[PDB]
Amino acid sequence: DNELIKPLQTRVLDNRKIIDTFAVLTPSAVSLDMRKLALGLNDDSSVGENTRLKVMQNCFEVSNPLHQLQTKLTIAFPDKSLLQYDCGKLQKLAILL
Amino acid sequence: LSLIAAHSHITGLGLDENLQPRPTSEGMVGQLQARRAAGVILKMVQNGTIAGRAVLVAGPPSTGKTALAMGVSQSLGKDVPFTAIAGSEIFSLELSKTEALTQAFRKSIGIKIKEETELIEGEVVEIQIDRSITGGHKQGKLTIKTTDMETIYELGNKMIDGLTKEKVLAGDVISIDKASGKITKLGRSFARSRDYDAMGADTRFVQCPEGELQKRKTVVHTVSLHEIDVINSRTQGFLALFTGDTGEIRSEVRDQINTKVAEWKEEGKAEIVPGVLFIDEVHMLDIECFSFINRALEDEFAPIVMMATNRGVSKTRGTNYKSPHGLPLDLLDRSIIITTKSYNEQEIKTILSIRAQEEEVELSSDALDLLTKTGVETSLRYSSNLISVAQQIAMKRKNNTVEVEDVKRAYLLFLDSARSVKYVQENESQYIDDQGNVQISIA
Amino acid sequence: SLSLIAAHSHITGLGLDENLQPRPTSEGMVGQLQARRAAGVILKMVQNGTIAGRAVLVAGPPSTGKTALAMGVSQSLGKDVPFTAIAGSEIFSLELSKTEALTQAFRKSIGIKIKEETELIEGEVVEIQIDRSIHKQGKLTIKTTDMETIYELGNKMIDGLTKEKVLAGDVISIDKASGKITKLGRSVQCPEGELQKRKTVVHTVSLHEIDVINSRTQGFLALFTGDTGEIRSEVRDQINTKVAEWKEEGKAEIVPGVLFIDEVHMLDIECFSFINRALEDEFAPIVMMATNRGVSKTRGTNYKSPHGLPLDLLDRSIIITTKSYNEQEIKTILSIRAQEEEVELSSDALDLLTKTGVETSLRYSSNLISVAQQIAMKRKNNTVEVEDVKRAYLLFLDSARSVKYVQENESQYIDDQGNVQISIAK
Amino acid sequence: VTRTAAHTHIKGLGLDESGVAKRVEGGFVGQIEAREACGVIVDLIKAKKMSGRAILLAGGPSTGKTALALAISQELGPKVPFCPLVGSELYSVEVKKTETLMENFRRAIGLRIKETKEVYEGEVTELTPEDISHVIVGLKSAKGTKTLRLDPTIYESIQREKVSIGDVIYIEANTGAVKRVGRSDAYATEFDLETEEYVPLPKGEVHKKKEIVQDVTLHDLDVANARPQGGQDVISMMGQLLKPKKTEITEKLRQEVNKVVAKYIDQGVAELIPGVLFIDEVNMLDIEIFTYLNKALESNIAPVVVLASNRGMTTVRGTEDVISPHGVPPDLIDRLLIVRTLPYDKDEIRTIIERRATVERLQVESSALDLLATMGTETSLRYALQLLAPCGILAQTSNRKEIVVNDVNEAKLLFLDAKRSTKILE
Amino acid sequence: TRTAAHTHIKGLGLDESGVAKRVEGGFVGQIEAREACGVIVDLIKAKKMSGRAILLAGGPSTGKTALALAISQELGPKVPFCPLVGSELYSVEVKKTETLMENFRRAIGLRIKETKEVYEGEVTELTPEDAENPLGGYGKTISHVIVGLKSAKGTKTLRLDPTIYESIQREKVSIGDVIYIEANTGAVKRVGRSDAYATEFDLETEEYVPLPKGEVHKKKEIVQDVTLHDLDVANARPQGGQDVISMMGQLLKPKKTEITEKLRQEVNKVVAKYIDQGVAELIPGVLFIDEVNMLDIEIFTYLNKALESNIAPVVVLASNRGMTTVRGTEDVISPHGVPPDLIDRLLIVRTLPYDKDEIRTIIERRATVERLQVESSALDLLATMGTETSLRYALQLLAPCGILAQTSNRKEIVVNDVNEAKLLFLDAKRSTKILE
Amino acid sequence: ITEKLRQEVNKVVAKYIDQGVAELIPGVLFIDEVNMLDIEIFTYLNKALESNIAPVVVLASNRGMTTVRG
Ligand SMILES: Nc1ncnc2c1ncn2[C@@H]1O[C@H](COP(=O)(O)OP(=O)(O)O)[C@@H](O)[C@H]1O
Ligand SMILES: Nc1ncnc2c1ncn2[C@@H]1O[C@H](COP(=O)(O)OP(=O)(O)O)[C@@H](O)[C@H]1O
Ligand SMILES: Nc1ncnc2c1ncn2[C@@H]1O[C@H](COP(=O)(O)OP(=O)(O)O)[C@@H](O)[C@H]1O
Ligand SMILES: Nc1ncnc2c1ncn2[C@@H]1O[C@H](COP(=O)(O)OP(=O)(O)O)[C@@H](O)[C@H]1O
Ligand SMILES: [Mg+2]
Ligand SMILES: [Mg+2]
Ligand SMILES: [Mg+2]
Ligand SMILES: [Mg+2]
Repeated sequence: DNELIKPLQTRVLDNRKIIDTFAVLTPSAVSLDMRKLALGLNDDSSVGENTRLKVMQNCFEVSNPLHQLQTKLTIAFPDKSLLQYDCGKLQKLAILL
Repeated sequence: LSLIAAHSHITGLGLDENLQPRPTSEGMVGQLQARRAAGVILKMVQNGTIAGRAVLVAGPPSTGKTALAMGVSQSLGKDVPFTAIAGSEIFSLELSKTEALTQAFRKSIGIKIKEETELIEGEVVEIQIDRSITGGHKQGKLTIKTTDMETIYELGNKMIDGLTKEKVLAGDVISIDKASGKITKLGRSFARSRDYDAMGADTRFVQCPEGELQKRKTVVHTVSLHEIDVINSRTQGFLALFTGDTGEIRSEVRDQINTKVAEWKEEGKAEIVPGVLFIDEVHMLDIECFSFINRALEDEFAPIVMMATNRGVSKTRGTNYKSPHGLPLDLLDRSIIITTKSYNEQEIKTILSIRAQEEEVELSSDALDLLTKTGVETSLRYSSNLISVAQQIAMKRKNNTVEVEDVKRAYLLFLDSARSVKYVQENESQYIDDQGNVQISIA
Repeated sequence: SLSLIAAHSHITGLGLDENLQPRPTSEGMVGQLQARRAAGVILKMVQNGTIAGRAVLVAGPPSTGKTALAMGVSQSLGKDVPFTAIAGSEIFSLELSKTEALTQAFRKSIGIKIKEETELIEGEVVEIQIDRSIHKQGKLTIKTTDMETIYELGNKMIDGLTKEKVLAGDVISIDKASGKITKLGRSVQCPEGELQKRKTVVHTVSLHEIDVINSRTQGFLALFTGDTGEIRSEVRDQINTKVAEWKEEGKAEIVPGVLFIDEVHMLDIECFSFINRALEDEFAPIVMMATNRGVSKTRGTNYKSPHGLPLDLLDRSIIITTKSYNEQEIKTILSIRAQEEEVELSSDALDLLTKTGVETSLRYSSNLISVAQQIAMKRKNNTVEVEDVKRAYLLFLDSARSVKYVQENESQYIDDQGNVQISIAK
Repeated sequence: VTRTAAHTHIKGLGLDESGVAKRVEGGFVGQIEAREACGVIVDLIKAKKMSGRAILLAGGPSTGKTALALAISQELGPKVPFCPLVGSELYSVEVKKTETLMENFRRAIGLRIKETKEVYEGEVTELTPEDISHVIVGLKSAKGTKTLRLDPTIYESIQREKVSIGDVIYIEANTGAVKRVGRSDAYATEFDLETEEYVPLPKGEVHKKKEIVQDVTLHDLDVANARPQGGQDVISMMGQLLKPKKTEITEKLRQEVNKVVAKYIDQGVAELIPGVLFIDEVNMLDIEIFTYLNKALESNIAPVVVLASNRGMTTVRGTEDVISPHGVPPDLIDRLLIVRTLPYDKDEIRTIIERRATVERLQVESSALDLLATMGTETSLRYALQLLAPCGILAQTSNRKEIVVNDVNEAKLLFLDAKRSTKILE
Repeated sequence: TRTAAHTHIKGLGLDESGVAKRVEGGFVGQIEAREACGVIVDLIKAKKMSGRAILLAGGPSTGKTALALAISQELGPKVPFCPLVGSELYSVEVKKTETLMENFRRAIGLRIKETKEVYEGEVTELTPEDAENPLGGYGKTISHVIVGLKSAKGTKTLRLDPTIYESIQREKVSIGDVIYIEANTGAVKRVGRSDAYATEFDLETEEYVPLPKGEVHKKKEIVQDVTLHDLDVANARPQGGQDVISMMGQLLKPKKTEITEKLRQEVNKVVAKYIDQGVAELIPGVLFIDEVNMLDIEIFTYLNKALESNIAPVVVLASNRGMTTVRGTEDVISPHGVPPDLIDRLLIVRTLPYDKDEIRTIIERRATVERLQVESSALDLLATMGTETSLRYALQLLAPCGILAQTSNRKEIVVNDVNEAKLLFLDAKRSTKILE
Repeated sequence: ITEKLRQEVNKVVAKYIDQGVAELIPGVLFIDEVNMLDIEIFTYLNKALESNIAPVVVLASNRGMTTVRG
């Protein structure tokens, strides 16, 4: 059952290549303060200082396997294949070679 | 993993090089005009140039239209997506009907990206791993051999961690991927020196690899457009690829994805392989769905849609008027209709023989004639179902062949639609009517 | 609030005098003398604030300025006073109950002004010393137009200024009570007086906003996201009693406003049933209702009604009726519309447009003005001539001509039974 | 090589400078009056002055409404936003129809802005924490070296990105995003066998600054201000996985976004690009959608929405007794300008078939093309249009390039029309 | 002040023997209805019976809501009174039955009293002590802490548990800060810095607070009124917990959920226990359902079942229609739109229409409470108008007449003002005629 | 549950069956009062009975000539 049953975490972990290859789009517009304002962890929030710091520490210590999706959807960094593709002449050279 | 299903006997359309349907081949029988039309549509799909055509399969029940679709799918083969859905699946609760239809359409467009990978493949000579106690530094080196060469490699931290996780042992034959870093144990070279456990679990020896130790191989990634949409829709969309609950993805994402895929195709990075979407019992669909279908076919990244319907003229759902095939004339004008005719007796007899061959049921000649006569009288599906019951009855009789008496017993025990209707009409008092009256007592 | 040109942009007011007698053409509004008089009476009633829970209906033919009247009332009422104009189709939501939506709509139009006096220092900046523990020793100097003086910081002020990383020679605002620090650009600008000023800031909020603020842990996000959910009734009762106590204390004042439902003919009988009671209670605003249909079957009911509304609501409402415009009123309204759209029409063109609007619709000619202007632009002409208006008439159709075209060729269109003659032959 | 769709041959309106339309330009045949009206509408849109203008393309089936819409989209260009829709799309399940309609409205209004991107890119040389504490990291580039102080969020990103000393990293200052681009080339020989990917040391200086132009819509800003959308922190993950479904954006958020956009335009950093919204199958819209669409057309910030309809004297969906010219209630009809589109005669059908064959790279004999044209005249143009691909497939099966009469007759015998199927059913 | 429709109603206007004066408490007429309302108010004040139901039946604009609000005013602010309308029951988060149950319980008030002891003042000393022997405890081995508090009446030196010291450390309290310790729970609150040290630093962000009045250790008995639904909500959605999971749940919207019968059973048990000890007392209130005609058949059936509970307020119903089909049913014509089985459980209080004199007196009172002066002739014209079309029309038309009179700078409304108001605003019958 | 997950489960089950460790048991699905199903459910049964992997469905009905639901 350890192979017949594969949870969502191991499925995210094992399919790294597809996630790397196909995550292309990035958000059109973002506002950075909404990340902390949504959870109430801002400096002038109604949440207490000690509780806020405790939540921040727990978030720092917790582990997330979906980080790769976040970093791929944050910046559309092109890979080493583009130097083959950015220049059509290099493409023709590749095929001819 | 499969069982003998209603269409498990058909392996394609069975056509010649000139699209002339053979009288019977690849399991399909007769229906020559419809099979020729299906072959023309098949060639159009395999060409990959014509986009967004709609084709409608019409005609009486049991006239093989779903078998025709299954043959079309078998002719398409692998590497060409084929999404068979029913009209009942569209009406969902978590997605708008147009959203569900969009997800269905995007499941029908396939993208193939080919990549070249460098692969190390070897027999392990020895492996060494020097890790410091109460320290994070670890040192290791690997020796890996091929039939014509042997080489040593000194191992990095991540390579050491991966090899330690895989528990590589010198009597393993293993491949090392320099990019991914995954280690797959292909087999064993010799025994485990006869330690006192795991004595003889490695008997299945494998031959040493041959050739260059580091060789380049190509890997093809086949992914549907809908999967790409779900991946790029949100951060949690990858989980939604298996869990579902993708939500109503925003249209701007779809527009950006379309533009990006168009650029990828024009760049040669990716190859687009459009497929065929098949809808069953389309008349179940709402007029809102057909309205969306009218525009959806016009899109350039749309597959070729084939629709099965048989209800004839009937009241279109959502309206109070009957329509020629249960579909509005808006969709009917833009669709090409392929028709299916009733079967002759001989076509039925050969279908029955083919089904008995597929089910591994040996029917006698007289039994085959009786089953064919029953099928001609009432229905092809009824005789098809009777075949297996007759086989089971024969097995109960301890005989290796199915005789006429087994078919007679199957007919006697199990009823057809007409016989049940007649018995109901004679005994209407024993069943609950539409007015909610029935006699339970016998006195 | 930068935006393009709409069909109501010209309405800058309701055009009343001191004696509430409307002038023939002022603030964008032409004619409609009795309608504007009634609208002004309602406006004065709202400004007085001593009358609550009154519903006014605007009545008479469609396209007769009922929305234009309501907009004139909103603009003449000015800012610093709520005026909520919501369509009846916005009430029906899949996340908020219709009664809850109507309650929120009523409360959104009742404003409360609360004054907060904050001690904030506004100054131009001079050099800052921060030192390590000898908890922390630090000094800052602020310059203004007539002073330059040193403040000695404490732990939290030092922490805040380190977090902000304020530079020198620029401009900084620090609040003594809140502790917020607001950065400003370099001295164009300069401090204008004392280093520490005592100025009150007034905050305009509605009862709904207070309800949402106290609704959750971080409920103030719901004021923008819209996922408020059905608030508990005890929460609203608490808000009501605390607002009453504040008003008694004199630390907050209430500004009643106007609620406008533009398309009342879409709410069902349940909405009317709730509305009947919502008007009666205190803190209920004044509701403006507009309807164009004479006698129809009320949504949610199987019977007709004198205005699309149940008689119980009609007993509770006063109805303002609008006459249809005459040819002169049409002419001058078209003149105002053309002037607003920056179109130079000729006299004969103006007469033709007037007759066209009188024959078919004022809206049709209003939309034809821009089409004619663009048509003339293709001919590189400044003034709009008659031939431009005739070409605009020919190229773009009104309702009646399109109806005639469809009626004479009903075979090529889809009918109610779903039949059509696609074949051009036979 | 290339794929073909219903409107692959439609490249534009083909109108001259004066605005008159040639008989055959831009792939269009006939329909000159509608093309001229559409050109006038294109000029109206390009003026970027009016808002909320609506027109109706009224005609029978297979008459060129979608073709005209796509031609307008092509002629305007990729800069402007043109959004086609069916009314069926509005019937969402997560949010009410009003929210979807308003979202589509603001999605059709474009904004073009100028933004400066601050970019750092380096190989890593030191990693010191300021003690959740700030981190101190050293970076070098081909031109030199630099040491940076990063906020705790960036520290968490770097820790969760498995960055080592000697790794090459990319930091975008605006978003605070850290991406590990790979391992430096200088350590290529550090081992013989590891999963490292080696990248060369970045060229130039460590800090770079460039000015880009990016196109956004009002809906994109609304979504940005409503929910978190990116980030590499676990806080961002939790913030965005909470409340996943769409919400009913409030009018207040839209007002604030409008104020921000006005400020940006006033500062000159942004420019507005009003666009078009196209709705097809408008008859699918219920009475509620039309009722709210009445309100949106009067809005001061709305795109030039165009409507296509092809039903006559049909009852309005939802209603039971409203007979309307095109399923559109008279309230919305007065807000529209109706553009009539007329059926096609035999010669234009033949020319269209010829051009379609030329576009799809087919060769048709003159007699075969005449037969196809006359059978399209007999039954339907679209029937002839979809038969072209099967005819081309049939010709290839005969090892013959050009289409002959036999292929057309065979295609007719194989595939039937709707009328023929209806006859077969009878 | 704002003038609502029922502002002039100040009370039921009854005698000590139950007789109602002709004009008292803002009421005009409705003698029998007022007497019945007085009997019902006496029944409510008795606080003995559960599940009794009465129905205020009459035509539109007769005084059903007026009687309901008069009952609410007469009962006083110590008796629960939940107003409602029939349409609000149709929720989208939970079944209408659950919303009826929730609102139905809201009208059962409970008055619970609790004595609390609090230590408050300004900290003067804080000297943590360790155990006398290092072997006494584990790790830090921190013993009691000594804190010195200052108040307006003197100072006191307290000896605190190490848990209270941990609370002090959590709240970040330094010398001079005004604090607040609850011996009931051991909770420490940091009020702020003393106003004595306000000018210690010339620029600092600190919430300076005055020195607490009274003694340092003040014991007070706290009395609060809490509904049963409040306890149900507290159990269903507790606000406790400081975990990340707790915070994530806190950020979530408070959607209504179908609170199970088991939770109510447990609440009833605990409330019975505390009432048995005498600490708390139960106060059955009144639930008001206006426009009972709009309820569905399911809501009516659940009302039938709710009245059989052991704890149940007196539901008062209003209906303005007769012989009307019940919503959600095809064929059942019922007396007041109320199913016959529910009518059998009700007591109908008939209210009768008014004559010209009652309308005249009502207009007088309404003009008086509106701070408007009306001429006798104009008042007779208004009364004739009201008896011609409707009373509510005149009662609302008083305000435009006053505004018009003010625009002419007249102290009182003149007949010409009433005529001009008539011209400006039409009525339902006149609108129907003009639309024909 | 998306079709991808179902196909993946089928594939892994097929792999482990081919390895010889697992055996497949079809089973029986009895749906009492089949009259209660709607017409959409009936149409999906029409499609689902053709599925390559499906159990044996036993249906019961106590009704006579009545209109099919939906
Ligand atoms: N021409 C044919 N050749 C082979 N098998 C057929 C043919 N027509 C029908 N069948 C088989 O008969 C059965 C009924 O056909 P089916 O496709 O279900 O008809 P329909 O699509 O009208 O429901 C299926 O098992 C199908 O595979
Ligand atoms: N009295 C008026 N003066 C100027 N413009 C008017 C007047 N009445 C109506 N309009 C204009 O004519 C159009 C129709 O008015 P509108 O309020 O939309 O009609 P209705 O509310 O009756 O549908 C709008 O563009 C409006 O600005
Ligand atoms: N005037 C025309 N010239 C060229 N092709 C046309 C013309 N009208 C229609 N077509 C072609 O036939 C199709 C049917 O037109 P369409 O716009 O869908 O009609 P409608 O929208 O009125 O139903 C179009 O997609 C286009 O490919
Ligand atoms: N007995 C009364 N004495 C004085 N004023 C009354 C009396 N009854 C009703 N009113 C006034 O007339 C109005 C009509 O009563 P109300 O309860 O609103 O009628 P409805 O039956 O429509 O709810 C009340 O709002 C109140 O202002
Ligand atoms: Mg079939
Ligand atoms: Mg209007
Ligand atoms: Mg079309
Ligand atoms: Mg009333």
